[PDB]
Amino acid sequence: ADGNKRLDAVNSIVSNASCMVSDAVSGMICENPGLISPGGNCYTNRRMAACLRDGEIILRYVSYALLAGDASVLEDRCLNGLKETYIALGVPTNSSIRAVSIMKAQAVAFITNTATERKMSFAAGDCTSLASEVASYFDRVGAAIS
Amino acid sequence: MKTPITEAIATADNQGRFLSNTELQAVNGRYQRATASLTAAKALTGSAQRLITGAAQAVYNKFPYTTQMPGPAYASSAIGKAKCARDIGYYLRMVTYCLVVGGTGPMDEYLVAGLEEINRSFDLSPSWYIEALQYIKNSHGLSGQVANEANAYIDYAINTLS
Amino acid sequence: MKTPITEAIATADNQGRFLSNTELQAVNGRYQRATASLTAAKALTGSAQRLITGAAQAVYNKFPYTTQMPGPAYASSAIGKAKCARDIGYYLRMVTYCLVVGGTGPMDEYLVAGLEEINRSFDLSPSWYIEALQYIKNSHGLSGQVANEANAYIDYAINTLS
Amino acid sequence: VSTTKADLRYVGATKPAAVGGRRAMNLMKQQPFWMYGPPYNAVTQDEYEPISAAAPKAFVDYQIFAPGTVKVSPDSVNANELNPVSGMSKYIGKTQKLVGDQGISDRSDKLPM
Amino acid sequence: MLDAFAKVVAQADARGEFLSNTQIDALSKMVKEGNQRLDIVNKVTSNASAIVTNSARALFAEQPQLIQPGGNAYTSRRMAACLRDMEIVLRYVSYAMIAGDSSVLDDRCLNGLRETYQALGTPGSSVAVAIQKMKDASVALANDTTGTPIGDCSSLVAELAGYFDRAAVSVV
Amino acid sequence: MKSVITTVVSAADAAGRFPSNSDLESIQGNIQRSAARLEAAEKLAGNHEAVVKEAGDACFAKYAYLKNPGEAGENQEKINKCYRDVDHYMRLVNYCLVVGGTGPLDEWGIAGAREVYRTLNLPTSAYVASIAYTRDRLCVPRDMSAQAGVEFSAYLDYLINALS
Amino acid sequence: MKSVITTVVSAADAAGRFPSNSDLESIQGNIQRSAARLEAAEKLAGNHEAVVKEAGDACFAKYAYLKNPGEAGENQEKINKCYRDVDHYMRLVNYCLVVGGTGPLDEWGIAGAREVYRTLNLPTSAYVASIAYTRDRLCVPRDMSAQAGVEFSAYLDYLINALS
Amino acid sequence: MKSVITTVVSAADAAGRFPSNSDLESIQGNIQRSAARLEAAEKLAGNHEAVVKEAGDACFAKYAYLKNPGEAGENQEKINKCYRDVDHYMRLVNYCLVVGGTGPLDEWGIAGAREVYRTLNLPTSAYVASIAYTRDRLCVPRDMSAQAGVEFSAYLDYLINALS
Ligand SMILES: *CC[C@H]1/C(=C/c2[nH]c(/C=C3N=C(/C=C4\NC(=O)C(CC)=C4C)C(C)=C\3CCC(=O)O)c(CCC(=O)O)c2C)NC(=O)[C@@H]1C
Ligand SMILES: *[C@@H](C)[C@H]1/C(=C/C2=NC(=C\c3[nH]c(C[C@H]4NC(=O)C(C=C)=C4C)c(C)c3CCC(=O)O)/C(CCC(=O)O)=C2C)NC(=O)[C@@H]1C
Ligand SMILES: *[C@@H](C)[C@H]1/C(=C/C2=NC(=C\c3[nH]c(C[C@H]4NC(=O)C(C=C)=C4C)c(C)c3CCC(=O)O)/C(CCC(=O)O)=C2C)NC(=O)[C@@H]1C
Ligand SMILES: *[C@@H](C)[C@H]1/C(=C/C2=NC(=C\c3[nH]c(C[C@H]4NC(=O)C(C=C)=C4C)c(C)c3CCC(=O)O)/C(CCC(=O)O)=C2C)NC(=O)[C@@H]1C
Ligand SMILES: *[C@H](C)[C@H]1/C(=C/C2=NC(=C\c3[nH]c(C[C@H]4NC(=O)C(C=C)=C4C)c(C)c3CCC(=O)O)/C(CCC(=O)O)=C2C)NC(=O)[C@@H]1C
Ligand SMILES: *[C@H](C)[C@H]1/C(=C/C2=NC(=C\c3[nH]c(C[C@H]4NC(=O)C(C=C)=C4C)c(C)c3CCC(=O)O)/C(CCC(=O)O)=C2C)NC(=O)[C@@H]1C
Ligand SMILES: *[C@H](C)[C@H]1/C(=C/C2=NC(=C\c3[nH]c(C[C@H]4NC(=O)C(C=C)=C4C)c(C)c3CCC(=O)O)/C(CCC(=O)O)=C2C)NC(=O)[C@@H]1C
Ligand SMILES: *[C@H](C)[C@H]1/C(=C/C2=NC(=C\c3[nH]c(C[C@H]4NC(=O)C(C=C)=C4C)c(C)c3CCC(=O)O)/C(CCC(=O)O)=C2C)NC(=O)[C@@H]1C
Ligand SMILES: *[C@H](C)[C@H]1/C(=C/C2=NC(=C\c3[nH]c(C[C@H]4NC(=O)C(C=C)=C4C)c(C)c3CCC(=O)O)/C(CCC(=O)O)=C2C)NC(=O)[C@@H]1C
Ligand SMILES: *[C@H](C)[C@H]1/C(=C/c2[nH]c(/C=C3N=C(/C=C4\NC(=O)C(CC)=C4C)C(C)=C\3CCC(=O)O)c(CCC(=O)O)c2C)NC(=O)[C@@H]1C
Ligand SMILES: *[C@H](C)[C@H]1/C(=C/c2[nH]c(/C=C3N=C(/C=C4\NC(=O)C(CC)=C4C)C(C)=C\3CCC(=O)O)c(CCC(=O)O)c2C)NC(=O)[C@@H]1C
Ligand SMILES: C=CC1=C(C)[C@@H](Cc2[nH]c(/C=C3N=C(/C=C4\NC(=O)[C@H](C)[C@H]4CC)C(C)=C\3CCC(=O)O)c(CCC(=O)O)c2C)NC1=O
Ligand SMILES: C=CC1=C(C)[C@@H](Cc2[nH]c(/C=C3N=C(/C=C4\NC(=O)[C@H](C)[C@H]4CC)C(C)=C\3CCC(=O)O)c(CCC(=O)O)c2C)NC1=O
Repeated sequence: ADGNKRLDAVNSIVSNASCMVSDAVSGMICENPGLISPGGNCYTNRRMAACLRDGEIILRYVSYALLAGDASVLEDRCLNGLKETYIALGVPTNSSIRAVSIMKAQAVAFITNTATERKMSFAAGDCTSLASEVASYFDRVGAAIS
Repeated sequence: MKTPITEAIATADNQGRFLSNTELQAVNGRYQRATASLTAAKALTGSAQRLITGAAQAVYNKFPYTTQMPGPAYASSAIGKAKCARDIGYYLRMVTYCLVVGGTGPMDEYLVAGLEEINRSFDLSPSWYIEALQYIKNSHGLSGQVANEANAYIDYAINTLS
Repeated sequence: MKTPITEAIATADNQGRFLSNTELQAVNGRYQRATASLTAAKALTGSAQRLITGAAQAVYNKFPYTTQMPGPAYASSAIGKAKCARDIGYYLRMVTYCLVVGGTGPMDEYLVAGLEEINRSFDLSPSWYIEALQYIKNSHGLSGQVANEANAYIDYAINTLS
Repeated sequence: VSTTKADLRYVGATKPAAVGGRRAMNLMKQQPFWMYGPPYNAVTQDEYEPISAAAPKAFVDYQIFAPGTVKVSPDSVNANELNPVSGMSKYIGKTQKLVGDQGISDRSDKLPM
Repeated sequence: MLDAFAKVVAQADARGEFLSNTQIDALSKMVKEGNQRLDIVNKVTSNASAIVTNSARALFAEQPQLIQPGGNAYTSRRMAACLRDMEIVLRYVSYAMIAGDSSVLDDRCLNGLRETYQALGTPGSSVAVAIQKMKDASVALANDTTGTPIGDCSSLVAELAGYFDRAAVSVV
Repeated sequence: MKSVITTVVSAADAAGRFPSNSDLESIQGNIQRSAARLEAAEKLAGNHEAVVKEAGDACFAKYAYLKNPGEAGENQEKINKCYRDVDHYMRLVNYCLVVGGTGPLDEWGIAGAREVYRTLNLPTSAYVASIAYTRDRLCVPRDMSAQAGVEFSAYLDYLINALS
Repeated sequence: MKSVITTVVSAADAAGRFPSNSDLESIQGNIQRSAARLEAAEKLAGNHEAVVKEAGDACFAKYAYLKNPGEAGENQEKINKCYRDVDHYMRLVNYCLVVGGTGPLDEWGIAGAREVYRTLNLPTSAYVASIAYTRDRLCVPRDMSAQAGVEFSAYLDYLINALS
Repeated sequence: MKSVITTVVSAADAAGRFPSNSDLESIQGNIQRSAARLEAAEKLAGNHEAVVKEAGDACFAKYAYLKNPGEAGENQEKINKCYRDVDHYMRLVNYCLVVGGTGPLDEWGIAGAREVYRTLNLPTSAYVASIAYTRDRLCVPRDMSAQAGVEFSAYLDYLINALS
């Protein structure tokens, strides 16, 4: 087979993982800047620290599902209970899809190597099947919440 | 075997006396309760493979490392998945045996005695089976006193695993 | 307490006799072995904070569900992460007691008597503790008979959990 | 002479902890304020949750945003309201866990996961 | 031991009397509850492991000195004996609930328990907190429906609460 | 105002009657229940600036569209008139626990409000997003009594009912 | 406990007699006085964390020398035990308004206190300055009623005269 | 609806009689026989999406001419109304096993059915090819019990006989 393309694409995501999550959850604040006004729910220090923790778990799931090559890692208890966990806590659950849709845009940038401020060295060839394979996983997560 | 009839013969043979209405009233309580206990045994038997397949899938969603981790103790192969569904069928079958005889007798002899020596040896977590028994408790579809008879022996199996 | 010194006295007291050379040779074997046992106890005490916090991370890397799953049994909170490292330090402290004393007597009394009932009650898995004890066996850096003395009490704790 | 709010909380602590989840610690109660400090060291119910162990490597940069869209409010602007002559302060230090609330929480809102 | 039916018989044999017509009508009400009593004993026994363990979990959250070195529940033999006692008290409280009389409860569990904990040094004010935490886990489990027909059981949950208070004052 | 006294004195006057024994028996009920409502009329009148000012933040954290241009939260004078309104309603709820009925909430807070809020384009779903914040956040042994926390939270969702 | 009931029972037990007509006349005083002293015991039991912490730093506002080395307010544990020991004393005053006498203050707070505060070197004029601050903080119509404040202050300076 | 309790009341009212011991003795048969037709009514209440599917194409497998132009099942809008009709008959058989007699199937699904299928050119041989397939796709120890596969099969060919 070709497990080298599989390993190149996972490594390009687990390398830029913390830059991805902090770009995603701050592009989410940038669009509605009332999440960090008083009363908003990324305002306090612990609510900020948990919104950052959520995107790291979500990206870990999509990174580990890409390494195995199946969505059997996606369902977990993560796929079920996220939509009910955010409604019960009281979390803007459509604005939580903006952060996953942003993270989806970055991962297909690093895989297709069209990232507009980072360039990595690969072989030559194609990766636009793996880019679609991770667009589906970022769609399975953002459809489990709505 | 702990049934309500053998535990009444044993309390009269211990002092060497004939059966009285202390013991006849105990066997009478088995007969009045066996109406609801034998409809739950028909229902769990007919719904067996719906409940064994569904409960194995609920352990793999609560503990998804069990399908990922390599090793003989995990359901991450074809052989290890075949032994996991075999284990849910053993637990469901002892529940239907307990509903027939009216006590917690068959799963004492066939399931409980020697259980923790096996889970220690073969590295099986006893919380894998509590989630499986909680699926069967919530999805057998029984109601009334038919459910209370089935749940009372399912909840007995959870108490020995914890 | 089961030491080589107090197994000899208890042997002579159960027979009602003085300490013959059968018991003076058993005490002499402890004194010949106490050189390697007491330098292993010094070297594991000086490496305590390195070995405890390193072996808690070895469990979180092999069983990474133990940091995500909610509930009181897991190292998912501030108090569960504090109680996991407290238990590696209990295991490391009893190994140093056994090396000083010379037998598996402190951890038989303080640690393994009643440990199976505690793990089943509080839902702690004994395969977690085996992985942390395999890290301490592969990271103390001892050599020769000093490593032979330390390893013989680390996998005595492994055989009681497995 | 029990109440409905008290019996709906304690009935989640009868499930096993492999089933009940965060509801296994629902039998603990609110203690006095001095009980949470240095000789006694009683644990709150928030510390059994995964929100007490949140420490991500990612961070918000706060210079991405436009000027005017970052808000900061204090708790008081008074020096002996923030820290008295004694060390008993709600705001500064290790003595902010000495309070008559916040020993218990709401983990019956969501689920038994 | 003797249950609630045998309790009034023993009070009547010592007077040498037949039972009254009023006394038979008061024992018909004890049979008329009958099934509601067996629902409380079913709910308490079926969740017996989780009531003991989760109320030991909540005791060590509020009194964390019991599991520090030098505390009374610090070792494996001393912790396993603590959970064993909390299961012993819940056993004989369910025995006293099916019988309607607290006679097996004190003649086989409670008499000599205060003398035992005073010779060992076990803190008796912490045992009664563990008893009072199994109480409200069980009187909240008593008055929830969960597959029982709807009705008023508030007279039988005051009797179950009174057996937990009896076990708590015989050790404090 | 609709109180306990004003109902039974109006109705006897509507019939041309004197006060009779059924009138005095209802004002007797204004002696048992009066101790609890005068305990939530006092916890609200001593801590109103702290309940108003972080219930109005729930009105804006849930409806972030209101801070767009053209809405009712565009400049800062409009936002200040919003917090004044939540303080206006809590002063009426405090008036209700002293009168005993829903007299002042009906005449001064409801009777006209559906016209005014529709002309000036203020959504009522943002008004009930903040009154429901106060109701779902009462802590019944800590904030007040048990029966004072029933009658406080009964006048709240009377106002939630009348506006939505 | 020293109470009204336990005084008249012990007096008629040492004499070996039944409850007389003068022993029932004393429990009638326990009825007509219970209205005032249960209002003070309920006002205190609801707002006790704010009354204790307001008086705990009235000790250190008068005696700032307690943070010096070797003193009783050095570290965090010693001020946790200090705010505890004040909260112990305010719980016993709540117990004395409920019972009706100086019973719980005598057996649990005062007996043995001189030998402990001298052995452990806790300045007994600072276990007083917190009690004396609460007695003058009380506004007689604002927090409680007139006779509820008479009962509240009379148990507050019993403790002052027992530490002095 | 025609059942046991309707027919023994309509007959005992044609004569003007009180309910007699032959009217009660019929309804005792409603008690012994309901325990077999209710676990064949819930057995179809769960699995009914798979039986309208497995039998709705059994006709179209048999009568493959139905999808030619001009015919009944020529296009998917008409095929969806066709699968809906086998759902309609399976719902009434679930209704019939609850009541005990064929009142639902008669009054709703049978009465007038010949007037319409002749008008709208529906071949009733296709309607009975579905219902006969469900009858013999039935494993009487596996699908349900033995005497439940009597009650399920009894109403299944009563519908066949009323369409044939
Ligand atoms: C969480 C419980 C508290 C606690 C308990 C504790 N108990 C013991 C030891 C014993 N308890 C008994 C009492 C009984 N034994 C019985 O079989 C019966 C049934 C009739 C009763 C009522 C006895 C005999 C012992 C001693 C024997 C033993 O079990 O080891 C201990 C151990 C004390 C020790 O020194 O080993 C504990 C810790 N202690 C606490 O801290 C909790 C508050
Ligand atoms: C960290 C900087 C990574 C990185 C991540 C990438 N982000 C990419 C696109 C992107 N950028 C934003 C910017 C956002 N952050 C803000 O603070 C604000 C304003 C307040 C905004 C708008 C967003 C929302 C997105 C998602 C797509 C979009 O909506 O524009 C991206 C793709 C860019 C490319 O094609 O190269 C990447 C790779 N970029 C890096 O290189 C480091 C490693
Ligand atoms: C208790 C069982 C709850 C709980 C209570 C907390 N509330 C906290 C702060 C806070 N509380 C209120 C409402 C309160 N003030 C009032 O005047 C009235 C009655 C009219 C009530 C009910 C407000 C408005 C605020 C904001 C700040 C303030 O004024 O105090 C609080 C402190 C931390 C926090 O805000 O969470 C607690 C602990 N919280 C709980 O978790 C349980 C469920
Ligand atoms: C703050 C007002 C003081 C101060 C006080 C300290 N008091 C300390 C200990 C202490 N207090 C008591 C009496 C208290 N315990 C009770 O059980 C009851 C009644 C139910 C009462 C009133 C006792 C018996 C003790 C000693 C036992 C203990 O450690 O709690 C104390 C601790 C002494 C120490 O740390 O050695 C302090 C610091 N400290 C101050 O600066 C001002 C004088
Ligand atoms: C951030 C982009 C969001 C946001 C997130 C918040 N989440 C909060 C708590 C929380 N989050 C989760 C889900 C997380 N845990 C998991 O196990 C998994 C997947 C396996 C995920 C995604 C849970 C279960 C919880 C509750 C547990 C806990 O509280 O520790 C949270 C705190 C809310 C609060 O307690 O007040 C926040 C702020 N919030 C946002 O605004 C954006 C949209
Ligand atoms: C897709 C994101 C990239 C891309 C991928 C390709 N990689 C190819 C070969 C290749 N890649 C690696 C690195 C990878 N394999 C590993 O074993 C490990 C880690 C242990 C990693 C990160 C290796 C080692 C190789 C083999 C050649 C070499 O030695 O570098 C490749 C050619 C096909 C093949 O032979 O596998 C492709 C297409 N290339 C791209 O154009 C996009 C951007
Ligand atoms: C009270 C704490 C409960 C509650 C109890 C009720 N149970 C009622 C009837 C009932 N209970 C059982 C089960 C019981 N009988 C047994 O023989 C055995 C096991 C051997 C058990 C566990 C049965 C079989 C029955 C049927 C008898 C009957 O229906 O009379 C009941 C009567 C209903 C009524 O009269 O309203 C009550 C009140 N119900 C509750 O809501 C609380 C939670
Ligand atoms: C904030 C949570 C609201 C919001 C409120 C606005 N209200 C505006 C005007 C306004 N409000 C009232 C009702 C108020 N007056 C009373 O006398 C009483 C009860 C005694 C109440 C509740 C009136 C009568 C008026 C009009 C006169 C005035 O300016 O006060 C207002 C300005 C309207 C405008 O000019 O656009 C705002 C913005 N806005 C929000 O976004 C949420 C829904
Ligand atoms: C009466 C002399 C004055 C007056 C004094 C003020 N007291 C103020 C606040 C306050 N007072 C107390 C003590 C009192 N309230 C209680 O609940 C209890 C015991 C249970 C007592 C002895 C407390 C605890 C507080 C703080 C809580 C509060 O009321 O806000 C006060 C406000 C300023 C301050 O913070 O001290 C004043 C002005 N008030 C009057 O109107 C008359 C003239
Ligand atoms: C499935 C829920 C989970 C799982 C199962 C699993 N089990 C085993 C091995 C054994 N299970 C038993 C249990 C019983 N045997 C009995 O006879 C009875 C009573 C009727 C019981 C309860 C035993 C004895 C074994 C070991 C011997 C054997 O394999 O037959 C395995 C294989 C482990 C191994 O081979 O070492 C597996 C995979 N494991 C999971 O991951 C599921 C979550
Ligand atoms: C850490 C590697 C893993 C883990 C640990 C964890 N353990 C507990 C709780 C207990 N551990 C013990 C063990 C001992 N106590 C002793 O005194 C001795 C001998 C000196 C031993 C070996 C006991 C008795 C408990 C229960 C007491 C208590 O409640 O603290 C917990 C808490 C479980 C709970 O229900 O409270 C945790 C989290 N768990 C993990 O996830 C790590 C993988
Ligand atoms: C409660 C019981 C109940 C029913 C069973 C149905 C019976 C029924 N079916 C149809 C209507 C129809 N029925 C079919 C049926 C079929 N097409 C085929 O190829 C096969 C012959 C057959 C099933 C496989 C078709 C194609 C139509 C639409 C025909 C038309 O509208 O011209 C109509 C006319 C009104 C309508 O279109 O809905 C009615 C009353 N309605 C009911 O209320
Ligand atoms: C109303 C009652 C009722 C039923 C009977 C079943 C009917 C039924 N059985 C099967 C499905 C099946 N049924 C059988 C049973 C048998 N095959 C044989 O050769 C023997 C005659 C018989 C065993 C005695 C088998 C072997 C399958 C699987 C084969 C298949 O799905 O095509 C299916 C397809 C979906 C499924 O598998 O569930 C359905 C709807 N469902 C119901 O709701």
